Amino acid sequence: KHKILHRLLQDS
Amino acid sequence: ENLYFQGASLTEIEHLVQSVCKSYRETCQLRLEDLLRQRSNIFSREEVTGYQRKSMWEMWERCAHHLTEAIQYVVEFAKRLSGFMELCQNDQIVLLKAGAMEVVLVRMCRAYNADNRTVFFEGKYGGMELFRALGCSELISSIFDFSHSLSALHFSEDEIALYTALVLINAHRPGLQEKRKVEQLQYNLELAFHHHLCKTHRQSILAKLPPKGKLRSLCSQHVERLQIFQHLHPIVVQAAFPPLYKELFSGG
Ligand SMILES: Nc1csc(N2CCCCC2)n1
Repeated sequence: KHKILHRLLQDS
Repeated sequence: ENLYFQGASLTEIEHLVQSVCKSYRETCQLRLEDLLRQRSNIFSREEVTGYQRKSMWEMWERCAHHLTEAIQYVVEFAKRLSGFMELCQNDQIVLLKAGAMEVVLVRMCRAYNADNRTVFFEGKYGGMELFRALGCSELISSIFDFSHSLSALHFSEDEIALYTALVLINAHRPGLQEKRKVEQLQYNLELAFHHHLCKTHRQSILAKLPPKGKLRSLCSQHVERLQIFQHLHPIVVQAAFPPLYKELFSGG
């Protein structure tokens, strides 16, 4: 199972 | 928290119009001019055969990777979108999981040439025969027919910008915690979009736009054909498919 969306949304 | 979560004035609606058209321009992946400046660089019969000769798993990998890259710009558009970042993380994920593919399918009509029925794929323009090795002919003709329909509307970048914000900001997505907060943002973007169509004398395309069931059917067909490929090549998905793609279309 993966969770890359949480990272993309946080990464600024 | 955010202005667009309450009733906005005509002035505020005007700033939302420029905000959305701005956020879109910064995240469009390819400029419209670059895409129109290639309509003549078509794949040769030899190159088309080359794609057709590729295995099913290789064709799926190439396509999943291209889908993932296009989705990544859609995530950026979402982040730069007015009000999206003021929503909770649950709702941000809900909206992106349901809306990302639908945005890519809309954005895609720019990369499609209605004159020769070709799409800009890997550097050149090729017809739907290029994707014959995928083994999902109904899905490919459905995605081409949809882009052919949107191409007939003669969208401006601003219109694509405004409409793609609406496709994403959908208060009817199952699993939304702050449903009323998404309802107000959707209303303000509907106002923003309809204001521009009014101001540009383009309100006639409103009746010519596709139903929300059409974007759903295409997304569901994609998940269906992915489940079929996954059953045939489980390791290819597990080992060679991008994690963002798996997260959006296989739930991990
Ligand atoms: N994963 C997946 C399934 S269909 C697809 N497309 C087909 C149209 C061109 C880009 C890639 N990707």
